[PDB]
Amino acid sequence: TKGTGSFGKRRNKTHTLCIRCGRRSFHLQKSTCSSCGYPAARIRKYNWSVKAIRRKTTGTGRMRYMRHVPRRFKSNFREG
Amino acid sequence: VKYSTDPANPTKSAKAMGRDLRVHFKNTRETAFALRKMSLNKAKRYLEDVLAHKQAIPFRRYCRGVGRTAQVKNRQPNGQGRWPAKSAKFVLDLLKNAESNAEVKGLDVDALYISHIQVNQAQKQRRRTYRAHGRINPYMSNPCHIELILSEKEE
Amino acid sequence: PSHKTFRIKQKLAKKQRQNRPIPYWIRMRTDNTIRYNAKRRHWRRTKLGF
Amino acid sequence: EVVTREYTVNLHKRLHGCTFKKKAPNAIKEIRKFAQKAMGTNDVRIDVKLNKHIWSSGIRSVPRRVRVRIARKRNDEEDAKEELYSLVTVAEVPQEGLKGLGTKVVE
Amino acid sequence: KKIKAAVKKMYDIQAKKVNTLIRPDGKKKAYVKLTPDYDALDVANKIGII
Amino acid sequence: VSLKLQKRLASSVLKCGKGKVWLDPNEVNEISMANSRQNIRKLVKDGFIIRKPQKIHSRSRARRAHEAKQ
RNA sequence: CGACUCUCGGCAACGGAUAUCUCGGCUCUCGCAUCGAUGAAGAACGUAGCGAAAUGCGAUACCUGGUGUGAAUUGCAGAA
RNA sequence: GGUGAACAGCCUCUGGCCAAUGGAACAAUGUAGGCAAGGGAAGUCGGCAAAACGGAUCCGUAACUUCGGGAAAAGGAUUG
RNA sequence: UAGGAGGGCGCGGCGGCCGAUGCAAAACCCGGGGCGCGAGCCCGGGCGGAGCGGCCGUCGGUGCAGAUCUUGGUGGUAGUAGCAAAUAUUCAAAUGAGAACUUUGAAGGCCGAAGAGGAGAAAGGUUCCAUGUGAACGGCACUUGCACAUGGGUAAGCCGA
Ligand SMILES: [Mg+2]
Ligand SMILES: [Mg+2]
Ligand SMILES: [Mg+2]
Ligand SMILES: [Mg+2]
Ligand SMILES: [Mg+2]
Ligand SMILES: [Mg+2]
Ligand SMILES: [Mg+2]
Ligand SMILES: [Mg+2]
Ligand SMILES: [Mg+2]
Ligand SMILES: [Mg+2]
Ligand SMILES: [Mg+2]
Ligand SMILES: [Mg+2]
Ligand SMILES: [Mg+2]
Ligand SMILES: [Mg+2]
Ligand SMILES: [Mg+2]
Ligand SMILES: [Mg+2]
Ligand SMILES: [Mg+2]
Ligand SMILES: [Mg+2]
Ligand SMILES: [Mg+2]
Ligand SMILES: [Mg+2]
Ligand SMILES: [Mg+2]
Ligand SMILES: [Mg+2]
Ligand SMILES: [Mg+2]
Ligand SMILES: [Mg+2]
Repeated sequence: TKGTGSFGKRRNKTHTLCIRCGRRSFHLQKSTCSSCGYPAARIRKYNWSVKAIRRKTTGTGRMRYMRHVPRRFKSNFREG
Repeated sequence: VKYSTDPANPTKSAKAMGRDLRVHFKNTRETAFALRKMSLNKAKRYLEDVLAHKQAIPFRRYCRGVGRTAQVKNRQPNGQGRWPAKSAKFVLDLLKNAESNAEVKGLDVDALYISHIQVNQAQKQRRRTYRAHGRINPYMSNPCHIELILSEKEE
Repeated sequence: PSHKTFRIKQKLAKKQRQNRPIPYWIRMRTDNTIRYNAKRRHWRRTKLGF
Repeated sequence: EVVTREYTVNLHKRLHGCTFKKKAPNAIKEIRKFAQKAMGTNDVRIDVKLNKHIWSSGIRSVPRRVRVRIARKRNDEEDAKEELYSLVTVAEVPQEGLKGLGTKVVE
Repeated sequence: KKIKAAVKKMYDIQAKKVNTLIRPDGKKKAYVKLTPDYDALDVANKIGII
Repeated sequence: VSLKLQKRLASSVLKCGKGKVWLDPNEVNEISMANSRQNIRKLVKDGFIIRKPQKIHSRSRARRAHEAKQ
């Protein structure tokens, strides 16, 4: 039936780990990530969910590069 | 650390406490209420004779459903009583601990008696159980704090 | 499964090293709040989902 | 007082009506209860050969009379409850059968 | 190939055969069998293992 | 004394089933202090651990039934 | 007399309200304009003598160099 | 492995278990399973449920029929 | 009653005024004494251990018994319904503070090979193995464990990809 009889057959994966976003949302058959839109060039982001815009906006990561840009702005991009 | 009822005389009394004891509060309330004002030695004898299923602890306040027995006709005529083994055993551990404290002070153990015995609910411990139509329900124990005070009898 | 991709083995390694109760000594560092490890995972309770 | 006596346990009358999946366990319970009544000791130890004898015919048929010997002996254990116990074992039966065999006392 | 080359440059020996496996905790572990010219006891005591 | 490490390691060495290993009750001390397959093999060679004989399934009534069918 | 039921009063529980706080939030105002093929945001894995997370950092990996300050770090141990 | 037409059921060997909370008692009412004198559907909306038949060998097998079926029809006998 | 208006009580600030405060403030409790028709207010006692009031003006997220109100807690219910399919357990011994549940041995039964046996694909992710264990968990129990802690473990020219 539906329900107990039918939840036993969950055995395959629709989604595996996406490579651009690291979430478990890469639709396999369709070959596209359902969260970062991947492999599309641009990222999937919509304004009907500002919450999902903030969860993955700029600022929630390491900022390995731009965190130094303010400091480099001060002292006017100087090289000695 | 200080109990509900202080002894008549503090120098001639020993006290024992147990907090967060994992035993049914209702059973140990009825045990204490059966044991209050007995002598220490008759309390040890009685309470072991209960643990060994030979003589009964009457159930009076929390008794709806407790079946009847003949071993309790002496103190409760309608004959309603049980034999709480786990609770009687915990209370025996505290009785021995208070007899030990009374020996350490130096009272006549043979003259000791249960001055003040109190059972008092504690924080309920939680665990989840599973019911038809996928509904999960609380499955929670009612542990008790048990305190007692043995005081030497005086003429 | 017995035939697992190297990516999934790579991430199982890290989700393994992320299971230990917090060290005994952190608890005495100055002005400290970390009490127990609130990010435990158990193999039977909370599936990684990946 | 230590003492060894040969009894005959009429087991049909003590196991009558018992549920099949329980006639042999109730046979062992009745052997212990019978040793308790006979020799007043609360602690009865049943020999493995008495067990094997009772259990040999299934769970739902047990011998009807079991000639046992109960040996009340000293509890030599320095830690102990009782000062004495009883050790019941299977007993040799004469060829003439249980005809007229009462309770005897062994030398 | 790199494991045998390094085991030669360091420790000045050679490996007749190397086996590798990535242990579940995450790092790789390599079993370097010495050609029976060299003695593993001798190398283990030249570096201090046993 | 738990010997669940020694019923295994013995069904494996004696190449039997865990219901065929026999560990003598009297020397559970030495069996327990035996802690390896090597030590299980010295115990087997020293006679403490035995293969029990296979339960008998004799076809003698089958043979008599046929020898009365011919 | 006593048990039970209701109750009053004292203490002890159960529980986390109320009171006092607050390296937080919210609002208003102001100053500057600075990401990316010279590889960015994000993701992943590693990285500490004893760390899991958070915080850093990239096989030079809770950092290297400079410069300023001028004697520490610190849960512990250790070269100093 | 045995019986059997048989990978049916029923018992056994290799291998695996006795894990399903235990003690006492035999009251109603239950749930699962049986048996009943005389009668055999009178119960009931309704033969619902249960009983009766059931393997195999030998004989016999009607109306009807698309001439293939009906058909294991029906009715009998034997079984160690 | 619906409804209207007037005068007041109370809460939290702001501008002023009057002060209380480690000889004990706020808050909270009382079978304490009062005041008011009433909202409420004043004092005593206690715990409490650092801040608080009263008056005039002025403002606002200001007054709770209801909304199958939101959140949190706690009762009776109630030691009650109940722990019941898969045939089955028993006796000595040992360890242990404690044994129906651990381990050994003897027995008795079950799966009966389209198995309750031996291996895998998927999926899980260290559950695998050893040593130990205060709690919690193992819907009874435990010396026990798939639980907790510390360590160990996965080797390929031929099996795969
Ligand atoms: Mg399918
Ligand atoms: Mg699909
Ligand atoms: Mg009832
Ligand atoms: Mg469900
Ligand atoms: Mg599951
Ligand atoms: Mg390899
Ligand atoms: Mg045949
Ligand atoms: Mg068959
Ligand atoms: Mg009839
Ligand atoms: Mg009819
Ligand atoms: Mg009618
Ligand atoms: Mg009719
Ligand atoms: Mg009709
Ligand atoms: Mg029918
Ligand atoms: Mg017809
Ligand atoms: Mg409002
Ligand atoms: Mg406000
Ligand atoms: Mg209200
Ligand atoms: Mg009940
Ligand atoms: Mg049920
Ligand atoms: Mg097949
Ligand atoms: Mg299997
Ligand atoms: Mg339990
Ligand atoms: Mg295991």
